[PDB]
Amino acid sequence: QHVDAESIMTAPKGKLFHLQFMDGLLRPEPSAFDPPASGEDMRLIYPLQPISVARSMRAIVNHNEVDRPRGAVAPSSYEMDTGTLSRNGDLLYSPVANG
Amino acid sequence: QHVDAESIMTAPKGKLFHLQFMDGLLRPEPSAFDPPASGEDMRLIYPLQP
Amino acid sequence: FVPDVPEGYVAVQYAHRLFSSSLANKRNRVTYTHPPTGMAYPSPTGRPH
Repeated sequence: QHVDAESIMTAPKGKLFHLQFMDGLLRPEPSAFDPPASGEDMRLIYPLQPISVARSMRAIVNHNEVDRPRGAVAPSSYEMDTGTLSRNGDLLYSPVANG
Repeated sequence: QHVDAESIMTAPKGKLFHLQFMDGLLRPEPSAFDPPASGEDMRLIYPLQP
Repeated sequence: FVPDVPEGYVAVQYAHRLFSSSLANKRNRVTYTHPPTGMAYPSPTGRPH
């Protein structure tokens, strides 16, 4: 999908645009001997705020040259602390320390 | 084409083998995230001269 | 019969961490890193005992 700047500029307030974005982290690298292509990708519309607020993980792949890919994101520890059920019935995280 | 070591060892002198060789200089580089493949290329017969 | 391990060999506990993807001569070989030397060995051949 694409959003014209014309619609960004002329839509009534209350319209809900749906912008798409590439995570180009896993984009393939060009072959070392392939001739350059003409042309240039451009982006005109940008977020004002962080977009990946739902993102638990990212780039679950190995990289050959490096230990972890740049921009790789591990899950937070909180997703994995089963914790306990308190006597009240409220869920609790595991204690950070004894006592 | 391939040449068996068996034929290298058992052919009469005067036979003219035709060995092939790769110039792997222009071989493509693997993608950075592609998982490793199993297996290993090996060469058994070599030139003695350029 | 249980073959004895030869005198030069080095004990190494298997662990997932010892094996990795790595570049080596335009291939993504399953490199092994020797825990003592720290050396990486993409080919199964030429590895330390």
